[PDB]
Amino acid sequence: KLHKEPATLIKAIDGDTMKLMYKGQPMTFRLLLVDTPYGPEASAFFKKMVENAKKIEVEFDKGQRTDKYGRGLAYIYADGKMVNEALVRQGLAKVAYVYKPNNTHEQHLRKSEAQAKKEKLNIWS
Ligand SMILES: Cc1cn([C@H]2C[C@H](OP(=O)(O)O)[C@@H](COP(=O)(O)O)O2)c(=O)[nH]c1=O
Ligand SMILES: [Ca+2]
Repeated sequence: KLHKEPATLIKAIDGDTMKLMYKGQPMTFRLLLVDTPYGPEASAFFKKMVENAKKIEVEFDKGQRTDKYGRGLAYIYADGKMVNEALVRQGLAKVAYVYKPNNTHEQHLRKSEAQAKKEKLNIWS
């Protein structure tokens, strides 16, 4: 089963990438299963969500934990709320980069995207 692990925000980079302190080492992390462009709006939403959180958690999927750029690949939670899902639910990201076997939350995210699109939010306006 997947599990959540603590981490610390060092810096928000853009809509879907961040620097975290993870087990005592600074690392770039990249959100699984999403692509953010509405570029500046996606960056702003991500930054506010992670900076305001009191607790950040990393949840790796069941395959590779890093990409070819050395970035951690994870579902990131801000006070227990998944940031990847929050961005898609606002129409500030699309479900993208789906690489098996790291696809555990794909259906969940796809349903959020469908809602954003049905509500004509942001990218879908
Ligand atoms: C989200 C994700 C991206 N990537 C790669 C695909 C893209 O490669 P290329 O750079 O070769 O196109 C790149 C896009 O990331 P960004 O959207 O941060 O630029 O990161 C993965 O390998 N695994 C992943 O889970
Ligand atoms: Ca991107």
